[PDB]
Amino acid sequence: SKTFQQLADDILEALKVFFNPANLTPGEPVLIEEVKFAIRSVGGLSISYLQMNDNAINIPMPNQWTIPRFSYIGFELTDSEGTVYRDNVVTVT
Amino acid sequence: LNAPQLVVDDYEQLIIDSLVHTNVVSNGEFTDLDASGFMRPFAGTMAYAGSELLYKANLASIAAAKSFFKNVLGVPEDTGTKATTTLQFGLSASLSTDFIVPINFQVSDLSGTLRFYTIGNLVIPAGATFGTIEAIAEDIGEKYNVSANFIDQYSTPLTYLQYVTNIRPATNGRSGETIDNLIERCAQIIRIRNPVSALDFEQLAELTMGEGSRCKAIGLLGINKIVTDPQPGVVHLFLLDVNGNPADPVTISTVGATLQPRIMLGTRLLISPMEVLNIELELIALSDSSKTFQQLADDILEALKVFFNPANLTPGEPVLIEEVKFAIRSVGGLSISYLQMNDNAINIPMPNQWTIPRFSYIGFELTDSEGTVYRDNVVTVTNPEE
Amino acid sequence: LNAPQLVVDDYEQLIIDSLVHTNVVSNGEFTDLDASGFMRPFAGTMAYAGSELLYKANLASIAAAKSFFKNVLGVPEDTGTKATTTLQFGLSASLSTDFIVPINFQVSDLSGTLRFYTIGNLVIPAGATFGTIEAIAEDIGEKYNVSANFIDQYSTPLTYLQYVTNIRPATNGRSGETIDNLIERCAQIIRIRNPVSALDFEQLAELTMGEGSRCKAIGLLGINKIVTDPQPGVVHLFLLDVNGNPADPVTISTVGATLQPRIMLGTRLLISPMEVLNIELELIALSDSSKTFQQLADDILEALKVFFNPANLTPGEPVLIEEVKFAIRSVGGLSISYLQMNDNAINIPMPNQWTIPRFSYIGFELTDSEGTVYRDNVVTVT
Amino acid sequence: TTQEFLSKNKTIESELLDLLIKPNTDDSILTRNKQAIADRDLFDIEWEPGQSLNKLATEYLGDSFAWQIIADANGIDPTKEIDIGAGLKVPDQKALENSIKKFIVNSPTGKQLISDAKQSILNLIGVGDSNTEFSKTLKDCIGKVVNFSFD
Amino acid sequence: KYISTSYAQGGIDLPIDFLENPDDAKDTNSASTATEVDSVGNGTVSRSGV
Amino acid sequence: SKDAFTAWNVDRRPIYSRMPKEQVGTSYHDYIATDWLTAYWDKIFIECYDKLEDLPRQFDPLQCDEEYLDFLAPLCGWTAPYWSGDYPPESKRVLLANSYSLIWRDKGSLTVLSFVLNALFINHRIFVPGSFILGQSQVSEDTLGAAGWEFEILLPRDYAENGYEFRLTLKIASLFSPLWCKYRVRYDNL
Amino acid sequence: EEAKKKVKVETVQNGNLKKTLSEKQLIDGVKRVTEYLKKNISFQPRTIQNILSDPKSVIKIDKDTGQVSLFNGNGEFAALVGTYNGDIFSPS
Repeated sequence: SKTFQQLADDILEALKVFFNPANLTPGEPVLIEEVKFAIRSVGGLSISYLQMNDNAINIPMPNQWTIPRFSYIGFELTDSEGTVYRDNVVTVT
Repeated sequence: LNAPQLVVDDYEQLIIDSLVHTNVVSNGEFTDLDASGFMRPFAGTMAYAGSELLYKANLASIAAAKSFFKNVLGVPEDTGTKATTTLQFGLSASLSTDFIVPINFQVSDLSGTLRFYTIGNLVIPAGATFGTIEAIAEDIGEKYNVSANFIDQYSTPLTYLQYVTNIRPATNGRSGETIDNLIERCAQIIRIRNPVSALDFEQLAELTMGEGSRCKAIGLLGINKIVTDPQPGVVHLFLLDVNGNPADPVTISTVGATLQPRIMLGTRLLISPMEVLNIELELIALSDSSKTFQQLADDILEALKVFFNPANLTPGEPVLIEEVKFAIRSVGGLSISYLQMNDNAINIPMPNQWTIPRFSYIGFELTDSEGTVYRDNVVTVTNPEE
Repeated sequence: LNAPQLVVDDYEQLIIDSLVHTNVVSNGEFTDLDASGFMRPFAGTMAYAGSELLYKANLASIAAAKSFFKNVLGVPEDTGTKATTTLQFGLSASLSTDFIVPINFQVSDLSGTLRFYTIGNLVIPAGATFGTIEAIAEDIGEKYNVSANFIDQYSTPLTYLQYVTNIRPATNGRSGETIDNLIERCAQIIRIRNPVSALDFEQLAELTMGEGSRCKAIGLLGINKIVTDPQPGVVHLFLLDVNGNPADPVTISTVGATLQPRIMLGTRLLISPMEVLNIELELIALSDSSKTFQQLADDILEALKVFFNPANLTPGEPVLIEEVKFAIRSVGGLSISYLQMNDNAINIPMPNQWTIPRFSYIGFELTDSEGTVYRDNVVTVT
Repeated sequence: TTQEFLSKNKTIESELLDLLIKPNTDDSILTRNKQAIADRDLFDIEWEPGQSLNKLATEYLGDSFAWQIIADANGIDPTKEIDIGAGLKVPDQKALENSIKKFIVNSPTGKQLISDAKQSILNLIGVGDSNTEFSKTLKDCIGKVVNFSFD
Repeated sequence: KYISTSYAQGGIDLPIDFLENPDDAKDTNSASTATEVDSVGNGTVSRSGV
Repeated sequence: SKDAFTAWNVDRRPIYSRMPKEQVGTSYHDYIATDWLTAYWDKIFIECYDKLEDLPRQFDPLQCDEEYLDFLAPLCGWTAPYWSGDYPPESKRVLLANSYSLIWRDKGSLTVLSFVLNALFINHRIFVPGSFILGQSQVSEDTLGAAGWEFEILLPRDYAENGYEFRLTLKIASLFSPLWCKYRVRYDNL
Repeated sequence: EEAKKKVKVETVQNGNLKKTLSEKQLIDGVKRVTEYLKKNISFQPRTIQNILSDPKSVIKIDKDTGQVSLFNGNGEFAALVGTYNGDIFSPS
């Protein structure tokens, strides 16, 4: 229902909003379910695999004063035709 | 609805842009750019008319498309559907005269908020003790889709009338259709001539069989229902009736008679009832305390009933657990920890091409920030069959 | 849903509302609302320009709908068609060179009110004395639809040009089209449908052949016409011509050229002539004396010709003697005593599913109450 | 369970649910101008230098915003040029009321007289909302609080 | 202004709750908490009610 | 009180050009503030006028802009799997242009399926199986035959097996080939 | 005649506005209210953000008085945010 580039851009903006400091409570674990919901809320996709820091579990906060930060996203998108769109966006600076 | 916008149409934006462009037209001779300054009266007066004119100027293309969809192919403006059930009335004693339950007889549930009215007059012949008649919900909506034996309270008392209940769960309660559903309804009229390549899908699921039914067309599928044995010239139809059950043989006969003059000469049409796969859900979720546990459970149940609507499900397609979790989270005010479907956390494939899912049971285990664990269980279907 | 109204219903209302808004913005300061005020000329001029803009927007949405009809639907909107005819120019001599009639050659009727112009350049070759070219009316309208030979006056004589006329009557002259006609014409395009059932195939064959012909569509029937050996994806057509005879190869090709681009993939269309079975009738009936013998013979002959009309006959079905008896007795003035079809008094079953009956002989033996015997033989075959 | 069906030709269960495409002309952008003022009710003026539709609306119809009618009476795009000497048709003031077609509509409530004309004349006649009854105005403002969605 | 009247509809024009006031709460019902019990010990104990 | 043609097409100031001019010295046109204040509104009105002028063009798929292909897809009857945002815009134009004239009118025909496959830039050959193939069958001993409800879509070797083109062809064939017909997507043997 | 009379009379500032909001004005008012609420979500009372987090929650703008209100999923009145007249939205 959407192009690969449009999907990648929409997911990128959705994740930038999700990991905005104002939307993050420091010291709270980053739930992989919440990130999956934030990505799926774009609408045009269906998540099959998501890994956060080389793991598929919630990432607990080291202390009570740790705010998470979005750093890197690896897109591997596929359509019903089998076409694969691969990308890796670094969000630093 | 998704039409390009010709010009910018916004009051505050018009004011700001008008002031800036007035600055630009002169070589900086007009510097009162304060959008809330002393030029606000003039700019706002102009912008009021500007917005009230450009708002209608932006509607030209959508008006043309609506006129096309309305005039050349009149499409009714769907408003909704009222739920229907079958009430059974039972008398206190065997009468020597024939009892009459009048038309528009009002029955309700225990809470008294859902009300159904009889379609017509019910005549229980003398010597009988029970009689059945159809009832329709008071108003449109999915909230009238109640289970069996739920509607049993009646206000007006009749002589010797002992009880009344609903033998069937009321179904087909619809609040209306969205813009995309209406678009699909319009487009199917544009392309259904000579059903080929699964327009049989579309000719029965919402036509000639009622609203709230489902069809599944499979080519080259013989009487054995085995995929590895294709039979050219054969189209097999699998049907789920308007009630959400496998199709009654009378409905099969009706659809066969309807479709006979439309299939290609020489081709063989097979019609059989559809099959259902029961889905049992277990949800462990963390509540944000923005809703009560009862409100959360009701919202989740309603969302899942929307998700597992046969109109929203494609027969033969696997149920994806990520999609179910997203449908649950779209309720809001909760955080999903774990979800089980049919005693596993994996996707559920349909046994064959013509099986529709039908979720039946759901268990809730909701935990709040304070630490209370709210446990509940809801059975949605009458019995494992229907 | 209902389309929104594009124009503003009341523009002086818009001006007054814009002025009340000035007061709202200024929170009770800008109270002036007559034409002598500062804001009223600006607001009124903006409102009038906006009325122009919204009128153009209404026209634009209408034109967008019409352009969608023209480009996508395929039905252009008619705002008036100029009538067209076929002019013939006849020379007074057989030139050795080419006679060139320039474009826009003006011809007209006797009154000169209706004027036509040649659409192109007419080139009469050497050794030819006449030539045809189409001409178009000067203007749109139904008044330019005239009969033949009514458009013959021309004001610019040319050497060796003897006569100019229109062999055809000018047609296709229309002064416009209402919205109802355009909407119905748009709807007709959407309704178009390829034949898929046997009856559809038969009706489409009849349309191509003409009034008085019949067709029979049979599924799964091979080219060898063996019922016991079906052939997947085959639609056999059996045609009886417009004259009642089995269709000749030219008619077969004519209907094949029309039906070939309509069949869908995986279907093999075979077209074959129909078969005819001759019916011979021998009738003995008792007239009730209410009509003469000759009138009875004529009426029975006409009733049987109506009964055995191809339109009234279902190919492949047996001829029931009871139905023939009812058709004969339906005249009323007689009473059937004996009927023989092909030397038998039983229903005649057809040899195959593509045979239609065609009666070719009747023997009248009528009697009155007085015993007068009227005998006649009528051969209805061509 | 399965029910073998072969091809047929003409059935009534299919006529029950048969025709779908309906070419009804209902209120839409392309049906606002169906009604036409009679030719006997118009004036046949000639376009001369210095003329505009505003002037023609003012002199003949007494209102500057009435020009929409004149253009609608002529099929003219106003922003397009009117050639010098081209003929135009201007509606009369007193003869504009006879283009209002009154007919009886049937309703489950009861018979209702209904006015029909091109939408421009309908807007001009109902200018100021004088013709409509106050009950109608109050009806459309009964639902003041409007449900909005929040994102 | 003061003679013209219009009539809307219960469901077609307005929601039904627009025409009812919350003060007159509808009569609800519930399972009876007073059902007589058979202490004989032969069969089910509930006797009255449903 | 000037005509719309001069105000919109010559002056291109539909508001300012209508301000009174007659009383020279003391009139709106004699003060440049009147020109400055109304400039933005004239600009906006002219932009909207040009948009409305080009609007009839936007309903022609061959001539419209890409923003309108998705808006016009429901009008042409293309919703559900029959439509896709992943389709190249030129293919969208071609499919929309011939919807009422070729595609929906004759759906199920070989021409419609071949046209849809070509519109999506898929070179293909529709081959009905038979016992006599013109390329190699010998007249003396080979026999005539036909498949019936069977056909095949042969693709060139340039495409990869079960790749984009194979699976797109499968989707198109499922959407447009008659359901009772047996079809197979295959590599062209030529 | 009525418009200039209503312009002369000072607006009530607690009841009906002199100019009733139109449909486009309602759209712009909902836009401004949404902007303000998305900007000031953190300062909103616990009750207000509880209903704002609900996807089935609605705002309701009074067409004649300009009052804006919050209603939860159940349709019951929850809170009021402010008033929108023709041009500016004033929170309360």
